[PDB]
Amino acid sequence: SGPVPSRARVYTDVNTHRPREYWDYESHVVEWGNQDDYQLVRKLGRGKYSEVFEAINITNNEKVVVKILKPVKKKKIKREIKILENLRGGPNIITLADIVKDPVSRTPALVFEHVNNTDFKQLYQTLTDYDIRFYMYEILKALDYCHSMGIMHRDVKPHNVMIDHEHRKLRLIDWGLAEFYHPGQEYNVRVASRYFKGPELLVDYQMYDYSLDMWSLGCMLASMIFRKEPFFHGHDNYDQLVRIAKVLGTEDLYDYIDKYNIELDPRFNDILGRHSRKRWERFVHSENQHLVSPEALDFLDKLLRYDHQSRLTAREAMEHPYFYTVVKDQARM
Ligand SMILES: CC(C)n1c2c(c3c1-c1c(Br)c(Br)c(Br)c(Br)c1C3=O)C(=O)CCC2
Repeated sequence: SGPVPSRARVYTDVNTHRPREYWDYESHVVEWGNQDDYQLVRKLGRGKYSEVFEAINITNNEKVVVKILKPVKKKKIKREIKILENLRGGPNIITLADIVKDPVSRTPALVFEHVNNTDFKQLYQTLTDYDIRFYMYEILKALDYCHSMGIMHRDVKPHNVMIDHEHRKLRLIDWGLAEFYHPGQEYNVRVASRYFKGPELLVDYQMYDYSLDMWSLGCMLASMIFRKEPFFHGHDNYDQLVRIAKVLGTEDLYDYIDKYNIELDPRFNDILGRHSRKRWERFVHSENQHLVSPEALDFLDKLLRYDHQSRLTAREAMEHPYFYTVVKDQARM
């Protein structure tokens, strides 16, 4: 009788307990700023849905960053703006300063407070063991905060983390795919980038939750501690799950599919075949030796679980021994 329903283990009713205006972004009326307050200085980069510029607010002569959006539905613009406004001030969350429209073309643009143009993906393959732990913990702070505010990021990956390494500061960016979690709601499976998609997306299970982000985080952790970019290198959507199964084994995949009564495609079953689980230790080499510890492998094993309900929450992750010294060093700084 169709897929079994699912609920988030933590922060389940966070949005129910808030006023409707908190999460009803379609009803929200956007109050647009003045684009004439901002002059673009130079280009910083670009994405599938935006172009990113360094800019100056000439009313206060403050440096800012402007993300000019490509054409998308008004609903999605309103969603991203509401989410960013709701998370403003959160630990390690980018800070929206303004929203403007071009006077002529009416093209919308988001204005953020400035941070260092250093992408985590440019640094995370050369980190010390302790730096991997430290920056993982800072990402977790962002994820626990946004989940506690009822929001799933849904595009966690190295490219969406910015690092100011001199100040050991970190920001989670690119909230264009983020959504509010509501229990019982079915969500689009066309989220996250292929190498970071959780099994729930790859089997088209729509009643997912914050734990999607925890899978993506595990994929980042594995890539860093084994120096394999990406760790699960699928060449199409079905191959992404084949590659996962060649590591986690097919037994726990079929148990997951049965648990939620997921109806897989007949010959997707044949494609998956049968694969034994590999021990995590099998991906360690002489080069990454100093980055792999018992606690790292236990932590990774507890993030990369097929059953989304079995993965560590962000707070459970932050209390894992892998961060023990990290936590003690955060109390003295
Ligand atoms: C990697 C860089 C070019 N970049 C990208 C994005 C964003 C940035 C970026 C930078 Br740099 C800075 Br500084 C700030 Br502040 C902010 Br906000 C952003 C931001 O949102 C995307 O959203 C997707 C495409 C790549």
